[PDB]
Amino acid sequence: MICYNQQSSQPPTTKTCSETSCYKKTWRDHRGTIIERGCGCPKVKPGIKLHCCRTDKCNN
Amino acid sequence: MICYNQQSSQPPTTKTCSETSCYKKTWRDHRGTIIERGCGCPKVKPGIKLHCCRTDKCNN
Amino acid sequence: SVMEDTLLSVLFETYNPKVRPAQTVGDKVTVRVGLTLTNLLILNEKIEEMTTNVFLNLAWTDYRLQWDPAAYEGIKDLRIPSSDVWQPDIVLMNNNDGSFEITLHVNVLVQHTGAVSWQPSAIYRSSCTIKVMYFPFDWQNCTMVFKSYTYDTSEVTLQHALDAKGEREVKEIVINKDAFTENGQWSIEHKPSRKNWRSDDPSYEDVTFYLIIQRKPLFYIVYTIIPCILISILAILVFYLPPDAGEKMSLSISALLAVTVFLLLLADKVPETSLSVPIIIRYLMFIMILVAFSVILSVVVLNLHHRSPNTHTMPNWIRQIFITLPPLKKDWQYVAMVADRLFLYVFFVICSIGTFSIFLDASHNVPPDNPFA
Amino acid sequence: ENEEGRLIEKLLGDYDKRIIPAKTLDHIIDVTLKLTLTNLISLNEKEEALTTNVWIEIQWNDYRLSWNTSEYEGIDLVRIPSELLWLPDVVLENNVDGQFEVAYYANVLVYNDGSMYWLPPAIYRSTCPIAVTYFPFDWQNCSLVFRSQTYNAHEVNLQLSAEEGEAVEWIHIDPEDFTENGEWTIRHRPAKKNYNWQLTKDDTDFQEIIFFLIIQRKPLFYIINIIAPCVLISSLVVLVYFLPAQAGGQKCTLSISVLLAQTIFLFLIAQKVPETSLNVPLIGKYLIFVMFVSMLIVMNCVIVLNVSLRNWVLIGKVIDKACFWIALLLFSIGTLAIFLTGHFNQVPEFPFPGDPRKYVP
Amino acid sequence: SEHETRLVANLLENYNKVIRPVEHHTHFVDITVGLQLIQLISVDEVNQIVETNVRLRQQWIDVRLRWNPADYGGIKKIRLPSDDVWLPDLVLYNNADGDFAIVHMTKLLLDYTGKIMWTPPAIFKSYCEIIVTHFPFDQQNCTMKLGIWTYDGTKVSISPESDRPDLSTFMESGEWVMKDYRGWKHWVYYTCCPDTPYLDITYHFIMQRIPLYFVVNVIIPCLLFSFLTGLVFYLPTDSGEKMTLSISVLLSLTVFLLVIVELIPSTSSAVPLIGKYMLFTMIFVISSIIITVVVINTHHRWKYVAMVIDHILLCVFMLICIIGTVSV
Amino acid sequence: SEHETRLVANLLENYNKVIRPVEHHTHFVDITVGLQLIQLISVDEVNQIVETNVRLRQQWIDVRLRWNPADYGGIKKIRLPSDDVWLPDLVLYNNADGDFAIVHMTKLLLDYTGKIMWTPPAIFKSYCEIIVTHFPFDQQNCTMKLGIWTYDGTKVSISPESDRPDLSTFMESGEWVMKDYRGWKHWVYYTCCPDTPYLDITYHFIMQRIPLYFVVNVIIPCLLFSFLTGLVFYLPTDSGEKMTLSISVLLSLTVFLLVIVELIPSTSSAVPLIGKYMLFTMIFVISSIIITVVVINTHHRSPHTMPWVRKIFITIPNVMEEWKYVAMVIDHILLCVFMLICIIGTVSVFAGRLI
Amino acid sequence: NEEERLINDLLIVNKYNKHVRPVKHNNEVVNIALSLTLSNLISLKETDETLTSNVWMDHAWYDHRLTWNASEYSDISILRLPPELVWIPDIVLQNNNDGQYHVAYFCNVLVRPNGYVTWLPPAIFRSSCPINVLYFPFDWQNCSLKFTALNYDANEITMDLMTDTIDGKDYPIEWIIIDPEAFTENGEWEIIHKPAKKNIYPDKFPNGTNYQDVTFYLIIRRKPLFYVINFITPCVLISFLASLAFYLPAESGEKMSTAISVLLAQAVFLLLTSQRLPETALAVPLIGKYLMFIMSLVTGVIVNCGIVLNFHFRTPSEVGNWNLVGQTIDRLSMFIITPVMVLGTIFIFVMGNFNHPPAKPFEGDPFDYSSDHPRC
Ligand SMILES: *[C@@H]1O[C@H](CO)[C@@H](O[C@@H]2O[C@H](CO)[C@@H](O[C@@H]3O[C@H](CO[C@H]4O[C@H](CO[C@H]5O[C@H](CO)[C@@H](O)[C@H](O)[C@@H]5O)[C@@H](O)[C@H](O)[C@@H]4O)[C@@H](O)[C@H](O)[C@H]3NC(C)=O)[C@H](O)[C@H]2NC(C)=O)[C@H](O)[C@H]1NC(C)=O
Ligand SMILES: *[C@@H]1O[C@H](CO)[C@@H](O[C@@H]2O[C@H](CO)[C@@H](O)[C@H](O)[C@H]2NC(C)=O)[C@H](O)[C@H]1NC(C)=O
Ligand SMILES: *[C@@H]1O[C@H](CO)[C@@H](O[C@@H]2O[C@H](CO)[C@@H](O)[C@H](O)[C@H]2NC(C)=O)[C@H](O)[C@H]1NC(C)=O
Ligand SMILES: *[C@@H]1O[C@H](CO)[C@@H](O)[C@H](O)[C@H]1NC(C)=O
Repeated sequence: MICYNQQSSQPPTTKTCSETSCYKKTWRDHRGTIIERGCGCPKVKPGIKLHCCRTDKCNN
Repeated sequence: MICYNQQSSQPPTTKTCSETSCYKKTWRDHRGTIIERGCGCPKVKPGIKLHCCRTDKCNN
Repeated sequence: SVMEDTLLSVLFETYNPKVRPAQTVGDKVTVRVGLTLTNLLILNEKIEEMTTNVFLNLAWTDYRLQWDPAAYEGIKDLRIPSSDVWQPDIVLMNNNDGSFEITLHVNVLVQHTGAVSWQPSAIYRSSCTIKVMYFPFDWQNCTMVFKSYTYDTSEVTLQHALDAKGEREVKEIVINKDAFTENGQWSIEHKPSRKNWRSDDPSYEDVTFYLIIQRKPLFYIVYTIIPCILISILAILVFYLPPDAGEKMSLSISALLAVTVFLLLLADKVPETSLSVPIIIRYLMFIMILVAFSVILSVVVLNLHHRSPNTHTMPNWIRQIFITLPPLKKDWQYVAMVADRLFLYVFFVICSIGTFSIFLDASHNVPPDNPFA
Repeated sequence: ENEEGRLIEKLLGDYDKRIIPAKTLDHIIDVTLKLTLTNLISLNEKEEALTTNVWIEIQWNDYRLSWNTSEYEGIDLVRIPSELLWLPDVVLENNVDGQFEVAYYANVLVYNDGSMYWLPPAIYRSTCPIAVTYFPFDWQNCSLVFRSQTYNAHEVNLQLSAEEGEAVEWIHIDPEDFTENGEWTIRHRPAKKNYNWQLTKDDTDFQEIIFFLIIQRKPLFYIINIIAPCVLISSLVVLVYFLPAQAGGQKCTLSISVLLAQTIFLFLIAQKVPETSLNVPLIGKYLIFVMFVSMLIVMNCVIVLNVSLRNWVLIGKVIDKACFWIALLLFSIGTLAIFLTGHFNQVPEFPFPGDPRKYVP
Repeated sequence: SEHETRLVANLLENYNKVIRPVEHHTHFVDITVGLQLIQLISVDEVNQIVETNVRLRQQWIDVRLRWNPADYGGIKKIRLPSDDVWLPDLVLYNNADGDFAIVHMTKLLLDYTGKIMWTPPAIFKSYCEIIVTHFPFDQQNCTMKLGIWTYDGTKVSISPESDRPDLSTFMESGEWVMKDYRGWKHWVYYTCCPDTPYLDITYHFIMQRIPLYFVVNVIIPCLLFSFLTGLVFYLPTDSGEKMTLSISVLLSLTVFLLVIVELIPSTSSAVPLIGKYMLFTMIFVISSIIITVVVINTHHRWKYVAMVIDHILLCVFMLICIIGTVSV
Repeated sequence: SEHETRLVANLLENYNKVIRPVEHHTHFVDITVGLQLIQLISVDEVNQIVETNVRLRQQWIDVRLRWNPADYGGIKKIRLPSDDVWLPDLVLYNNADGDFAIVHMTKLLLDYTGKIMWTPPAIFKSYCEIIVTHFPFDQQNCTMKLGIWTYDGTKVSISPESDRPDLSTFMESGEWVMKDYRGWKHWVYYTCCPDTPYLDITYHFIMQRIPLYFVVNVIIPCLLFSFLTGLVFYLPTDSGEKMTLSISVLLSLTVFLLVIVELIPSTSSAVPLIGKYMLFTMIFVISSIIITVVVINTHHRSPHTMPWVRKIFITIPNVMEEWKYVAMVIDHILLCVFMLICIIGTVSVFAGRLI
Repeated sequence: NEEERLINDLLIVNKYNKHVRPVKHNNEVVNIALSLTLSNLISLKETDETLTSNVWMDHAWYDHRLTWNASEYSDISILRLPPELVWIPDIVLQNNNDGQYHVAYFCNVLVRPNGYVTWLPPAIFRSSCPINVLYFPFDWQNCSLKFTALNYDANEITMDLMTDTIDGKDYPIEWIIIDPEAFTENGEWEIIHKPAKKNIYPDKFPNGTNYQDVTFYLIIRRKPLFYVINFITPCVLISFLASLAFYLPAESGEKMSTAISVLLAQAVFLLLTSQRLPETALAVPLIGKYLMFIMSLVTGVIVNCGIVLNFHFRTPSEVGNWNLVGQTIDRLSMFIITPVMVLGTIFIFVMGNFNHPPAKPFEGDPFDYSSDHPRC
């Protein structure tokens, strides 16, 4: 399964992984907003939005 | 009877009292060596050398 | 702005804040001292100390910092940092710790006429005597004195502050209702302000702010009075139990152990001042002595109950008096019961009268309407 | 006119306090320091911190601050404030808080030949692990580590002061103006220069001067308030064997009330023992043992009551008498052995076990 | 030395500590950050604060502080104070109530090539996530996060000098053991700004609480009272000591609850093993009281059935006490 | 004032604050140091420290700070900040955990003749000498030693301003009462230095604790427990009730031991009077436990036969089932002797320091 | 390094004065926008009513003097200057127990070519905030941090709120910013509402330091787990034993012992809870109300079983009749009082347990002040 592993608005970058899920994690801190991308989709602290997905390259 | 009432290396001085003994109390502090002289002799804290002497002009 | 910079450069060309302002040699600078009490933090009596957060109003006229606003783009006042302008050393004198000077150095406000204003906030920890003899049902005077540490009455003349619209002086600690939090255990009844002199010292003068505050004892009332009342109820009940149950000492000494437990509870919260005994400690000791006498009299009752003709012979005086008050062993239990009922009535009278007298003495303690200040 | 003004203005002119006073390269500033303890303020085992008031003196040489006494009206000693001169940054490294430096920055006494005599008093919250094995009958071996904070062994040479030609390898104590802490007595007080051979000549941690303080607690407050009350109260569990085993004999309440009093003593000792989890305190071991003894007392009372109220009462009394001696002997030998072990714990008569010297004037 | 005086004078004639020491403002100042653990002052579970004594090793190159040793007598190292040069403002991103930056000056070593070696001490009070679930047999993995407060990655970059902190001079805590300790450098990018990295370093220490103080202070008496409370059932009901023994061991357990509640951390994040075992003992005692009151009621209502009930209850409560003290 | 500004500018032009004010280096600065005890903040015995709020008043003359009042318009007193002139460094020699010197500046008063009038405040945490032997009826005599740190007698000389410390504005402590306060000055010479005196001023205050808090919170419950523990012997053995009363008064006294050790200072220099009394009461209660146990064992004896015991216990009753009678006689004997022991011990433990 | 030339031109060449506020004429106002980032909540221990918390208060103001042309120099887009060289508007926390009014670390600022200065100094603040113990331990505390500008009046500077952008529109930051990833929840306190508000007091005049205010409220609800495990459950169980003491026969004269010992355990629990709350007299704590109710009930239990014991041991000077009378009155008293205790405890502890915060701060304001749904 191929999905983006970049962070925030970097140039796109992909990685191979055995999980059937790929997530986009977005949250805001005292400076700005952070977008985190990777495989699977684990539990997150309250106040963070997550985008569990199943197809290839869907966490853009 | 007469003892010495000087202290340390002061010019010699003499005194008379009702006790028949003298003493020379010498101890070391952070700045030098102190010598205390008079007549009789009392109990002292540890670390001090006494010269309890019964004769006359013996605590020089 | 550029004009403000020009005015600041002109004003501070030859001005040093270490020289007292004086038009003529020997002149006095009238300093107005005021206080706004933001909140009364704590008045713990273990260390005999009161902590307050206050704004200390100051107002003195400095002739060197005056100008013509017509020549400076119509600017009437400036905000100059307090370290660039002379101020009197108006400090707290009766402070428990070593903090004399104001905590926060806000910049001063100077008008074009030379008038200078200063409202520096401070966390002042002042020491004040605690009259612990009606504790906790007490009110504390707990004064707070302000004066210039270095300048005396021959160089400065302290005065009372002025209200917002300034025609008449204010002689009391004013409170900003927008910024004020009640302590929750203290209520500010009187808050006067008065200048003090000393006849022995003609070169002395201060401005003093008092706080006649009366404690709210609900916490102490509940947590000590109510269990003490229950302990008194147990101690008065232990008589009514029958001697044959053989359990009077259990109840009596358990009540005594409980009252010692509350002594342990309260020993932390009572001040360690030996001037006088507070009401609460006197009440605790009264209850403890009452329980001790209950134990002693119940031991007497048990001893009279278990006596037997084979060991004790009835004297004539107890027979007539205890079989007089009601208006061979069976006589012993009867005398035991009569003595028990007499002790019950006697301790009812003693406990009720003592408790009512103590609470009436501690309830007629009210701060005076005139704080004599 | 005070000529000391002329000396100060001449010496401090073109004098930089950020410069090592080395004349050239390969010149090492020999710093001689001796410690004079004034008060042993406290030692709290909860924080594992030792608080003392000490007057450390520091001596060293500065070639830039020497003059000719002949041309300056014959004066040779001048006092210069410490903030205007270069100072060797000797600090107490093993401190619980961040107070590395001295408390009072006293004036520095300069001499004719550029010698220095700085005696700044200081209060140090030094750290030392607590050996709780023999508490409260314990002796603590607490240290005070002094090393230069910035300069290494190639720039300064820390060493002990030399008085009358012999190095003062001890913490100086004023015998007549010193009072005991009241809980701790000072037995040994050696001082030795130490090297960290695991670390090279550089890196500022090679050399150090260590001032030890072997102190033994005075166990008088603990005995009369914790130890003796505990042993006296729990000596009462052997009296359950003389009470009758019937209704009103009333053994179980005695045993359980002595146990609850021991629990109250466990609360009392909870505020005194430290939080170190390396060894069980000796008094803690005794408390656990004596509660176990009370446990045997309670169980034995239970079986005695069961037998005397079933079987027959006389066999119950025989069991009672037989086990009374066992319980009394057990309690006596346990308490005697524990308190003998506590009492026999004494400070070693050598400051360093392998070093034959006494390290005392 | 007069030569070193000439160094200190010349190097600081036109030196601004306000301005970072880089040849061109586009470039970045590279800093190698290192941590040297010394001791653990304390670990506060209720306040979730870990206080430690550390010295922060910082190395970086200054281009404006170069000199030729041959021109100045051959010296190659000086000891300028901190307040005379530029300083990276390394701060704790998870400070609880300590000092964010470093408040100790501790004059820094300066090589002739411009390299600067600064090792100031600090008392880091890092906010620590305390997990009270296996207390006291618990493991702590709370860290300290370091980073440049005002400069970003493309201006001032910090790199760890070693993959793990320095514990060559560590002093044993007495109640904590370091299983592992490492250091990681994090790259974080913001949506505002695709090419502005922000760098930080987190030094995480694994800590094992030594379970001896709480075991001999809190665990032993819980088991002690628990084994007591099941023993009351073997007493005959004829003796009037059943309720006395049972309620008195309950009262001793109450005083023990008092000492525990003043001893163990008061944090309410989760119930620990201490809390679970205390609850188990308390429930055991309460059930013992209730059922043995029923036993006395059976006696004074029957003696044989009361005795056999007492033996059965004794066996059952021995069994459940053992399984409860083994499971927890 | 422009005149005062000009005067301040003139005085502080060539002035140097790191040189003592003497015309010739052989001279000494004459300083008169005096204290003003304002309050006694606290006296903790466990750390053996006394802390008080004072302000030490010292006077000296600075020759190079003089001026002619007629030249400057007539000003005679000026108020330079203390940070820019020469200051003697008086250091509390027995400082425990406070500040050796002062930290507050509190700008001084300067006279036209050069005299300096400087009274800065300071909280002295002076080390104390605590003797806990008659506590709480204890009198303390710990001192407050001051002297110049870096200078000696021949360079900076200090003398007391008044023979006694100034206590005109000393507020009442509330738990201490002061008998005497006194000020002494000592010269010490060293085996070095045959003509170099070293000077200091020692102020000692005789402090007596006000014994009312400890008497009515720590002693009266001890009296009650001591009275009650010996009274169990009046309670007949027939009720299974002696044991509960005696062990429960012991337990209450143990709780009172908890609170007393929470209150009493934890110093271990010597056993205090309160500690001696509580140890006595512990021993008294324990002895009552053993005596009650042996009495109970006597009561429930039953046929072994009763021996001379009946000869003395069935002559003792003549000067005021058989096992119960002898137990009753023994109980009354023990109650009488235990009341006597309790009262005589209570009188004797506090006999002295109260008579 | 063009930074040297830029700093020298800005601060020294132009004669920058840090003690004069940055206005063109002395009639304009300085717009100062504030935010507050709560790094962590340290504690709110109730003895001193302190709210100690590490916060990251963020400033943003315009300084016309700190402007330059980027193209004239090298393309320097961001500049950094220590606070002691630039005009720093000192706002302070008006309510705090300790004497710390300013921020902890006076960190470096960031200034842009247009003069936009941003300052984010970390700070540890120990504010004073009252505590209502009425529903302890199930209570929620509503106490705040109050920030005011005491150096300049509202006629000179204005304390606004930070405004950000999502879709080209500006909306004020009306809440305390919490970093969801970095923030670890406190072990005793749970943050429910974090509203931020700018306060203007019409009572006073603009020419005064106390006319404007920015308040950062914090409504936090305690986690009732420690107290329901070490204070509620054992007390309830021993109260249940006190109630059950009536089911004990009077033949064994040992009921008084059980009742009085339960009362003594109640006294021990009172001792324990007396050191967990401030000496506030506004209202009785729920723990206090429950404890005094249960101790009064246990005293009634003791008195009533004492009545039962006295009735049982009556004599004509037949005894089975008195024994049955005692048993009947004991059963009647149990049936009367046990439901009373059970219902009272249940009612008290469900009344306490029903104390959720009103889910809407500023009751007269429909806005929830939540970061999920901004205003503009
Ligand atoms: C209170 O506590 C203190 C410390 O906490 C106790 O003081 C300790 O006392 C011990 C007994 O004397 C000391 O042990 C002795 O240490 C010395 C010195 O050890 C150092 O040097 C060793 C040798 O280094 C040379 O050789 C190496 C190999 O060739 C070379 O590589 C190197 O460059 C050197 O040339 C080194 O191996 C070691 O690691 C040390 O750095 C030894 O010579 C003795 O053999 C030790 N044993 C004896 C019996 O003397 C111990 O050093 C000392 N600690 C400290 C910190 O000084 C004190 O005794 C306690 N008081 C009590 C218990 O009453
Ligand atoms: C609170 O204390 C102040 C002074 O400590 C009291 O003020 C005195 O009042 C009396 C009676 O009018 C005057 O004779 C004194 O001159 C006042 N000053 C002093 C220094 O004693 C004040 O009366 C006290 N308040 C109350 C309510 O008692
Ligand atoms: C939390 O407390 C704040 C301040 O104490 C409350 O805000 C004020 O509440 C009062 C009471 O009705 C109103 O009159 C004011 O208009 C409110 N605002 C201000 C600025 O004072 C707030 O309502 C409280 N919230 C909760 C949920 O208790
Ligand atoms: C503030 O403005 C009011 C409005 O008229 C005025 O009455 C008052 O005098 C002013 N205060 C100052 C200090 O200028």
